[PDB]
Amino acid sequence: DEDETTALVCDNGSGLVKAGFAGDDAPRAVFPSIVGRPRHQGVMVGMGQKDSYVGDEAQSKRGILTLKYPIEHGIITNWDDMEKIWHHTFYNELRVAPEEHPTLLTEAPLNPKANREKMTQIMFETFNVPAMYVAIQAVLSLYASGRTTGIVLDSGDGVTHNVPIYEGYALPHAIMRLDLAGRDLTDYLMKILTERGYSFVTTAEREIVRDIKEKLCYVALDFENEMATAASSSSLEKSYELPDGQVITIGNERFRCPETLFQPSFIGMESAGIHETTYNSIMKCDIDIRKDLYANNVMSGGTTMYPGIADRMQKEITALAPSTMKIKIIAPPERKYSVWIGGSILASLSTFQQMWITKQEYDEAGPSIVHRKCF
Amino acid sequence: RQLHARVDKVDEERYDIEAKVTKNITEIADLTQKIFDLRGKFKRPTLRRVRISADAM
Amino acid sequence: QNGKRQTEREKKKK
Repeated sequence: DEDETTALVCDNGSGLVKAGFAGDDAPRAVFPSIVGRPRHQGVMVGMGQKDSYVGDEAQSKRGILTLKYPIEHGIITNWDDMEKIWHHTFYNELRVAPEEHPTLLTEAPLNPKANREKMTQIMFETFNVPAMYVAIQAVLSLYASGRTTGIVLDSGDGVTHNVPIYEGYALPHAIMRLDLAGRDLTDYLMKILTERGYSFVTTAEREIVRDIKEKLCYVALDFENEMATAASSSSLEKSYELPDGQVITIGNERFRCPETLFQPSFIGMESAGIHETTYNSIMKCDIDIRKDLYANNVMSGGTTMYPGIADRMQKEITALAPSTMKIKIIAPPERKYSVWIGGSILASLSTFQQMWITKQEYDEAGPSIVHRKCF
Repeated sequence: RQLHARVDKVDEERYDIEAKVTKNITEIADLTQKIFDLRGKFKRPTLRRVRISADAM
Repeated sequence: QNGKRQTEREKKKK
């Protein structure tokens, strides 16, 4: 349907998959990384009804489905379900056949090896894609943001990777990776709202809480002052409408959940928080690198859309940083949608045509080729 | 021998177009199956002979 | 002190 064998770009995370073609500005469609399955016995006959549902089908029919995510903390653990998600992504909504297009997939630099290897195998064996590449999330964010140097703090649904990059090169000894993510904030919000009389323990309830989080929650610039008021007055509560007509209001819980990014102890995690790890990613780099990383804190990934987060991340690191020097945050309206955007940019670069793995080299090496050719 | 290579590869290619139209036919079957569902939703309730013995006696 | 690709390949190649 395209006038060129443009690469397909699929930003497959632990949240939603954003997909479209290289050279465009935006994904053609977005899909929950979900395969749904009925938890009930059918009663009426000739009702259609699938054994399993994919993406938005799984979410739309969720009233009686248990919903599973094949990707956890950035890694595919269930590749049969990813084959279904990709079939849907490519043939039902983008309506393209990867057999005629190179495909670009994304991951964090320390994502366990099985992820990129199984992603490579699925696209070469079930879709028979002519070429593959698995790209770095930080690289993709840097292209989207217009930078070659900076800290990419990618606090999304799966993991926070936090990798410093200078002149387009990794500074791997300074990756302050953290097992704290948007999915934990969602789990925390389900629990804290349960305490308000609105229990959220089932799949339908979990999807509702994620929707509540995305629309009602924030981190603010000053937690203690924000809570001093939110805990004292109803003036800071915000309502939300649930699908069945219930109305829930959230007070200080509205920010106490999200605050776990700065205070991980709220969910039992042992961590300094995302702002200290951002600071250390800069500090652990050489002294002639530090000045450029301080001036370029690059925000990407999920959770970047919480009110007060860009302002707060700059405040928290500038407060740890030395005086005289200027410390700055980069947080464009392209935040979180930067990995997909970077995929489009990267896939299309003329210099990247030497990075793509072809369905030639693949057959001689097998999917393990991804560890020889990508990064 | 050029012909032998040609027939090797073109046998491959006709088998391949075979499988391609086979997938076209399989997806005709499956999409037209969910379409059987769609249109059945609409047309099944009348596949019935009704109002025969209502009065004839 | 002591799969599917194989099958479709077989189809095409034979």
